[PDB]
Amino acid sequence: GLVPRGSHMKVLVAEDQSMLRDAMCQLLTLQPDVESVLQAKNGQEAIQLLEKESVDIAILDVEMPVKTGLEVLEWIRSEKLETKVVVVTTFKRAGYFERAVKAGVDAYVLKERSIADLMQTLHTVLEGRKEYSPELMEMVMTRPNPLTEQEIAVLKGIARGLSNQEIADQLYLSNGTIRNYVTNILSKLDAGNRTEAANIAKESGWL
Amino acid sequence: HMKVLVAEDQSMLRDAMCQLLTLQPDVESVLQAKNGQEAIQLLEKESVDIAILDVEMPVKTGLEVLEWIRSEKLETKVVVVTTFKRAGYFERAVKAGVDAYVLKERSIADLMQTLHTVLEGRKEYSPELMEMVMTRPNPLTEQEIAVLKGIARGLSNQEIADQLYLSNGTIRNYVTNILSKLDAGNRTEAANIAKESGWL
Ligand code: BEF
Ligand code: BEF
Ligand SMILES: [Mg+2]
Ligand SMILES: [Mg+2]
Repeated sequence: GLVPRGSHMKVLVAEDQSMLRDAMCQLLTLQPDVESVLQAKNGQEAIQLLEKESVDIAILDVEMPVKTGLEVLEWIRSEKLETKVVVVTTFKRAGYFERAVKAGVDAYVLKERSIADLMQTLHTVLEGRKEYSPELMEMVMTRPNPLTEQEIAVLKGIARGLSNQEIADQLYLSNGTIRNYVTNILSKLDAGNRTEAANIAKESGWL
Repeated sequence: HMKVLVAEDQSMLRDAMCQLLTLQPDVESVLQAKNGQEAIQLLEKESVDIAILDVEMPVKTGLEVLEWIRSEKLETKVVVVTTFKRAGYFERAVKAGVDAYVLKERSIADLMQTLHTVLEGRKEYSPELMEMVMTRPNPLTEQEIAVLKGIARGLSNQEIADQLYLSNGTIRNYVTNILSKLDAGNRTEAANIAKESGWL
């Protein structure tokens, strides 16, 4: 995915806080590696701009009037533009990050970063790489135990080679109830069979 | 020329502001703080011409830093720069003798101009917040207004009473209430104040 324009990159900055937008764009414009900087105060303006000219990188705030940066991202991808996308946001919201990634954002970074981190992100994405806020990564790779107390009992049962019927007797439940729980457990753990689910749940520290 | 301090807890904005101020021909140096506690520590050991202060920051807000500056009687002009349009923040800053109070809706060139404005001994108050604060509801009741319109026409209390179908004692009660509401020493003066304040 390397785009060989890193010595003269055309970028767009969409950001609704005027003072920040102004200061970002002035400093980007000053960089030897930046050729030009388009400026947008909200998502609708970003999209109108992108309808009328090409940029190498769209740098996008999330919370903006009219259209958010996530909506602009989703629009750039539906248009198959030859444009990298970097989301730059205050919000450490796991859901925003997930949405961005599903629409193939190239970077997602927090306004806890500096302008130097930002320049580094720009080069990273323009050389075809990805950069994800470590802090958001961490947030999302940490999951609660998804298993109910029953399902945990079932899985312990499974871990001893017990049949569904044997587990039903132990837990004082019907065989059909155990079968449900098993089916349910394969879904929550994306395991293929009952023995797979058991080691995934053990390996993940959930028993 | 200008020795400035910037206190701002959003790292990207702080960094961007500081780098740009530093680039200005008539800024000599820029001190950097990410919270009001750091701002005060810097101000304790270093002299500064202007301190540019975010309101909401960790530990100490720009409003507390402002107050500290003033209590210390520092020869430092203070410019607050904030996202927030909360009237209490604005009113608290003016009462503390802030020199400017502007919104992050303004540009860097706006900010530069503000810096020169305050070093000239002038003030710069967000037009939008000024108008918000200066806009209140009529402090008079519909009945109090009727009495005052009556006073302006030269009517006596009894004449106003008979016009409004009320006892002259009720009218006296209104008048007593109006004089206190408007800080007027007499009825004719209360009427003059209400009319010219645009409340009649
Ligand atoms: F408006 Be935010 F920084 F997404
Ligand atoms: F943090 Be705010 F802009 F006072
Ligand atoms: Mg925003
Ligand atoms: Mg703040």
